[PDB]
Amino acid sequence: SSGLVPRGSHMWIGVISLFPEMFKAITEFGVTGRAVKHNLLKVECWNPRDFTFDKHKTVDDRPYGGGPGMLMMVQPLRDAIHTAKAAAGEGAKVIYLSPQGRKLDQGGVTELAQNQKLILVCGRYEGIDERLIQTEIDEEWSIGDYVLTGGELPAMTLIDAVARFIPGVLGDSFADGLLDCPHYTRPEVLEGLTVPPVLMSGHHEEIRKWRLKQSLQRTWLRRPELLEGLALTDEQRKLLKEAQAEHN
Amino acid sequence: SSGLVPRGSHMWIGVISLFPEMFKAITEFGVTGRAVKHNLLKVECWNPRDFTFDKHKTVDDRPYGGGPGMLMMVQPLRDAIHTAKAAAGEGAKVIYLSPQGRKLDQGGVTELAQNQKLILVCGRYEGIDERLIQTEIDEEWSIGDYVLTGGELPAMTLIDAVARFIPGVLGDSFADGLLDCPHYTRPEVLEGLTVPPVLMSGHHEEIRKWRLKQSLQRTWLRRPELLEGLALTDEQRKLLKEAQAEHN
Ligand SMILES: NCc1cccc(CNc2ccc(C(N)=O)cn2)c1
Ligand SMILES: NCc1cccc(CNc2ccc(C(N)=O)cn2)c1
Repeated sequence: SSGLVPRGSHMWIGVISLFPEMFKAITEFGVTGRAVKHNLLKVECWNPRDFTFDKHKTVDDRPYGGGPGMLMMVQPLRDAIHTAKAAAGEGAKVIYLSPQGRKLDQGGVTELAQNQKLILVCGRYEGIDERLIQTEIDEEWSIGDYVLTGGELPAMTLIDAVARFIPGVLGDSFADGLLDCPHYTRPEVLEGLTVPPVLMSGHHEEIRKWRLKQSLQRTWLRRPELLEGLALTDEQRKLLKEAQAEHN
Repeated sequence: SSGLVPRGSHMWIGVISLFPEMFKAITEFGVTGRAVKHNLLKVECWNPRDFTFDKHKTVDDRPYGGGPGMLMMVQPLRDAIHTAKAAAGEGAKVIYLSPQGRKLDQGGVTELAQNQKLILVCGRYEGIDERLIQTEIDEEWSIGDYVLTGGELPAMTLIDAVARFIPGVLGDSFADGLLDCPHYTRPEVLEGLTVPPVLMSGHHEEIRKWRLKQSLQRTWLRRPELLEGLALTDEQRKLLKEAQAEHN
């Protein structure tokens, strides 16, 4: 690898997936695509299909005890995982994306971002054999309490979220553990709705305090449990009380 | 549209995105790709870039009051939204994916799945002008408490999650509001780990009760707040108590 872009904190992400082409959505486009071109982020995919030996390249298998659904076939998946681990060498944490995993939040994203090397295992069908968790997986993580057709979209969501914390990928993420304040661009009037005059004022301290107050107000109204997680500053306590008094 | 596959509950999803090619990850592959080919799911994209008039096809704009980041330019985004709404005709709910949105969970996925027509607006940069929420957006939803480079991955996560509830897309999603039980496929022994003998027993009622007990045990150990959301059946109360007594 060569180039001029500072990449001390670069991340390597190994991916195990039956649909590696899905990952073009992050490696070919936008901020993540730029990260890849600039060697800040590398996404390398192994497909269990390439580790099959039967004529029809079988990658699913029947669950012991029956059921409607299939599981990922153990041998092709295990061989793909082992190949990824050999490529990564020492220090790679292996993650399985599952609804039974630890719930991802921004704090967890920043913990994951400390790893220089990750391997992300993408389950299809009803998922993977329990014993592969014990033998191959370091951590299970969920992107949220819902079921998807595969772990690819969860894996891409985690890649994108961690990529933002790689220095140089971006040009403020839930600033203060709070929801975003309202923001505005041109025009000054839209369908009779005006930009709050403080944002046109050029008064940097007044704008900062208005934005903080609005963030505290929105977080209180939409997600009050997020405020319970915080030890508010004196300034935040006062702006929230002002917002709550104005609301009432 | 023509074909033989039953599609009474088919869904149309309009998408507003600066990177419509990202959506190939769902429309070209796997279960979602099959849904699209069989006319169960249609994903139609409008790109704000196509609604620009300046020589350089500008789609970002500066925030009033300053800041580090840009917002989506209003005119191209609004025109794209209006074109999607005209294509959808009556009854289309407009969704903006944002961290300040309602938190998606499987119950919310099933509520969203009742809509025959959705429009999903994908924010890039720091997001979109507050007044477009009031004028264009019916509902805001978040896929989870983390920030991504754009609303594309959130949008694709919601499409995939709702697609599973379209009759015919699949061949059991958090069965019972509980985490998955352990499951197993070949071989019978893996790195000295055996398949629980009950799953080889062929006793359908014994297997059902073991799986339910294991689901209740895993949910209790990993996500005990999920049990507080439930009114357990008599059988579930007894299997949980058995699992908790065995654990202690
Ligand atoms: N039986 C459901 C199941 C169990 C493991 C893996 C998958 C694949 N699909 C996924 C994976 C993760 C997530 C998530 N919420 O992170 C959602 N869907 C499915
Ligand atoms: N300033 C952060 C911001 C606000 C709105 C929209 C985006 C775009 N990226 C997103 C959108 C949704 C989600 C989510 N959690 O659903 C995450 N990232 C960003």
